[PDB]
Amino acid sequence: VQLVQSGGGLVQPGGSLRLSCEASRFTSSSYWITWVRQAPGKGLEWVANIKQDGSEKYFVDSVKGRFTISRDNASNSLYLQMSSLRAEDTAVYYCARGFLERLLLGRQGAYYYGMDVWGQGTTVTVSSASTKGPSVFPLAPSSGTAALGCLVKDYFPEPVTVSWNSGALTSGVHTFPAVLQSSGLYSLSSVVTVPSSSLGTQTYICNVNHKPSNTKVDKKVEPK
Amino acid sequence: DIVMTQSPFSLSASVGDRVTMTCRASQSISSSLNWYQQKPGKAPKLLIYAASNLQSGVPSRFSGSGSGTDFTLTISSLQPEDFATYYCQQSYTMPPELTFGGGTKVEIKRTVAAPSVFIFPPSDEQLKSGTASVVCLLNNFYPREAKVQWKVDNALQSGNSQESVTEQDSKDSTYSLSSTLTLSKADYEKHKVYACEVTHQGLSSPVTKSFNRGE
Amino acid sequence: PLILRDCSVAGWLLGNPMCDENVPEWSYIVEKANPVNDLCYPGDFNDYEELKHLLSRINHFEKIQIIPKSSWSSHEASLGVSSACPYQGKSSFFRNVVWLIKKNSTYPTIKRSYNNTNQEDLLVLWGIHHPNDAAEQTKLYQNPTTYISVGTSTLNQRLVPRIATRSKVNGQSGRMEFFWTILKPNDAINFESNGNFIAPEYAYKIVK
Ligand SMILES: *[C@@H]1O[C@H](CO)[C@@H](O[C@@H]2O[C@H](CO)[C@@H](O)[C@H](O)[C@H]2NC(C)=O)[C@H](O)[C@H]1NC(C)=O
Ligand SMILES: *[C@@H]1O[C@H](CO)[C@@H](O)[C@H](O)[C@H]1NC(C)=O
Repeated sequence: VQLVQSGGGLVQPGGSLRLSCEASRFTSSSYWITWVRQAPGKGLEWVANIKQDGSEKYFVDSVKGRFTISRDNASNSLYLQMSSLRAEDTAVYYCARGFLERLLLGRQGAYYYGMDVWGQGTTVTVSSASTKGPSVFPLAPSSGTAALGCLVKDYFPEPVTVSWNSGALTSGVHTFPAVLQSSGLYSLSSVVTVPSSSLGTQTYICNVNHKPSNTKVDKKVEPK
Repeated sequence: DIVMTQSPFSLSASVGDRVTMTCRASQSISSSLNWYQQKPGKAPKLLIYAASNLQSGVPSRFSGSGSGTDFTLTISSLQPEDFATYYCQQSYTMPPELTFGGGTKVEIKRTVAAPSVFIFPPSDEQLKSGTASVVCLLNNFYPREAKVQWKVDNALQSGNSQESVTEQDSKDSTYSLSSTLTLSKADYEKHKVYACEVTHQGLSSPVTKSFNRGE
Repeated sequence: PLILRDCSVAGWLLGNPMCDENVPEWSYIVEKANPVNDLCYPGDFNDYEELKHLLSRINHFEKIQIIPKSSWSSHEASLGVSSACPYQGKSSFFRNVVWLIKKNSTYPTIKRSYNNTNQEDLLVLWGIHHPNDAAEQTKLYQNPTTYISVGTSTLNQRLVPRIATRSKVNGQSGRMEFFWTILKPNDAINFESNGNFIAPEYAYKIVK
């Protein structure tokens, strides 16, 4: 059983945004889904608890009135309607499923709830800036072990994802944290170390992806 | 309102040592306290349920204990893959709300490792765009303290570079650093020698990697 | 006052294997803060607080035997143990109740009963098992859909087991919910179930 998030991206201050936590299997039911967000660098903070059918819902104080849950009864979709968004809402939003139960573990009973299945997380950026896709330049090796990489320059907002050889190459890969430039755009590097002998026998291609701008780029990196 | 507090803020420990961290609640939560692990760039993973119950797929070195307002998570033998931030979470107030703690960062203490320095000239594809990016790579070093110095034609550079350091690796507990020197195409074609000088504890003398613009 | 040696009131009543288990005629109950001899199998005790207030002022307590474990000719009454409930490195279970399993891949409906033939009130306990999935239900009780019907002259309830993917407590992800009624003299409790039934073996003759 897996969970997948959907609906994140860029939004203007005061705008709206829909978030969905789609389960990947049939439900035994009487579970809850919990939204947990995490601002850049900060820790985990609770956002909302929603019964999987939608009968009960509870929100944290910061989002009361602004956040709601809507349903599109034409489909089987439960939405987290974020509205009147502001800068304090820029974070990565995780959804997780937990089983609520009453247990006796002491002198008296209490409610127990453990979030045991989590999603991959979706990024929400609240800014007035415009969406820009990235340029992808190669970091070619110049004539032990050799290093090559890809430079993903000038994009907004976060994030981009870089893989190598469509996930077939993970050993020795280092995708660095993006840095914000004076232009208000992001740029990160992804490098990988490789034996010198492999430069002639193997071809290395990096796969960058920028979901906000619908940008997929495969850059072949050949030795100079 | 229940307030969760965690101690310490961060700790550094060698591989094999025992790590101990504590979690506190502003009021008794019985045993409804869970521990989560969040490795860098990933989602939290439930380790301990109801204060002291291991979950499937979790190493036995993770141990939980506590009751009321005092709770402890313990790692009997720290491993490199355990580098993460650990959060305690309270469910005593479910459904209306649950709250997390501030989290404890667990760092790994290992041997000094000297970096491998690489330098990359700007691509021709980028020079046709107007700018030039010179990237310097410091690969797999420990500890994090490292100084990168750009020298364009032996002249010190300042104000035109940006660094970025990866999180501690899950296998060798090292860091890696990327430094990007950004210039305009007009400024880039003026000079010839572009050098990256690296100083680190594991290096006897500073290491300098360089390239000629016409080489 | 009674001094429970590192056991909860529920763990002592149901007969926790690790709990030692005394002299009656006490004036108050005294339990540990976080007793280690909890409900060895994960779950809850229904109306647990009301039972504690009812046992604070007692005059006599004696563990009688309402149903012998040998009185189960149609079911399996000895294979019911779990790792979460250990005794000398071996899997055990509450001594005062019986976890019934299927015998020869069959599980007929139970309709046993018992009248209180004693001049004092009789406290009896029982429980229901909440399995992990449909496969575990057939492995233990065969019957997919099951129920439990407990009925006294002043009690009538129908319990249905639930199934969910739960976290592990004390090792197992299953749960058990325990109940209790008072059985006044010359009254009978009637049990009807076809699975997931934690039948009683011993009861308690109480007097306040
Ligand atoms: C989608 O349909 C459901 C009904 O299936 C709506 O839910 C409420 O559901 C209860 C079920 O106990 C009904 O008694 C109510 O009459 C329903 N309310 C309404 C207004 O229909 C649910 O509200 C619908 N979704 C939206 C967005 O209205
Ligand atoms: C218990 O109930 C009646 C009450 O008078 C008693 O006489 C009888 O022996 C018992 N009957 C059953 C069915 O247990």
